[PDB]
This record gives sequence, C-alpha cells and structure tokens, in this order.
Amino acid sequence: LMGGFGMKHPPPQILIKNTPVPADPPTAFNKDKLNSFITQYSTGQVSVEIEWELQKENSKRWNPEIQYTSNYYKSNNVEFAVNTEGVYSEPRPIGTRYLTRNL
Amino acid sequence: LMGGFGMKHPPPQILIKNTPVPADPPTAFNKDKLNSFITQYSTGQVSVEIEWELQKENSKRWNPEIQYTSNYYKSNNVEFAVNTEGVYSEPRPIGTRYLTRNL
Repeated sequence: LMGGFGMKHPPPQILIKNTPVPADPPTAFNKDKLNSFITQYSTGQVSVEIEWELQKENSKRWNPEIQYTSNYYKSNNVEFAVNTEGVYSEPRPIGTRYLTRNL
Repeated sequence: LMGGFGMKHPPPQILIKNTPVPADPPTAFNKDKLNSFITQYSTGQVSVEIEWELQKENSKRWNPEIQYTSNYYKSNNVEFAVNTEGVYSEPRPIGTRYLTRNL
C-alpha cells in the first residue's frame, strides 16, 4: 500500500555484526559471561547491483506529452545537487507517471 | 545558414505535370501550335520514407535535465491538435536543444 513491488520472497535481509573481542580476562576462572570488551567498530564498502526490466512506450498519440523537467530559471542552487556547505538535498518528490496510455 | 544539413547532392527535385490534352482540332491543317486544351487536373497520394540515424546521450550528469514538455494546465484546445473547426495548428516553434553536453 505504500507503493512498489509485493513479493512472497523479497530481497533477503543482510545482517552484519562486529564480533565481540574480550578485554583481558581475570587470571582465576569465573563462570560469568564476559562483560568487558575492547571498544571497536568497522567500516567498508557496499555494492548493490540491480537489473531492471523496461516496458517501452508504444503510443500513437499525436501531440507532445508531459515529461519531467528541470526549470531553466536562475536559482542560487542546482536542484538535486550539493549545497554550498556540501549538503545534498532532494527538492521535490518525483513520481513515475508522465507518459500516457489509453484506458 | 537557415539551418539543417548542407549537401552537394541533396534529395533531388521531383517534377510533375499533367500532360496537355488537346481539345478538338480543326479539320483543315494549321501549322500553329494548339492553344485549345481540355481543362484537367490530377490528384493522388505521395509517400516519403526517411531513415534517420540517431546519436544517443552518454551523459554522466547527476541532476535532471531540461526536456520539452506539454503544460498540464487546462486550455480550450490541445496544443498540436485540431481546432473545433478542424484547423490544425502548431502553437510554438520547437528546437532540438534540451539535453546538455560538456564543452
């Protein structure tokens, strides 16, 4: 209902964790689980590659259609670009529905 | 200079004429060329087929571009459509330059 593709078997969940590294244990045995760990974090890169299938427009419509565009008029910033402070922003929601079909 | 594709050998001129059909000549010989003809005209269909080669956009531009669009706002007529009297019109000149390239 929020939109998109419903699937019985969607892309699976990808779970990641830093494995705990204990700090120095005591030299006499203790049965309690170790609550003392080395402070730790990880970084890396992720690649996601999705192949998308397209359905072309076959239309016989004579007149030109509505298309999504940028507006030429001068502005302080470029839409869908970085800020003067380095902040990327998305100025507007963009749907998919521009081209037309008969009903 | 008015625009388009200059060619040493452009598409050739296609010339068409109704062949003159004389009216009834006199029954005694006269050497003058015949100035009396049957009133006549022709009609038919013409097909022109042109194959056009395309050069695709390779751009790495991040932000969306300017595109030619129809405007959604309500109007008495549809642009590039027929009139209520049957008159087709072209409301605006449309150039080719919307997509961008680096210089």
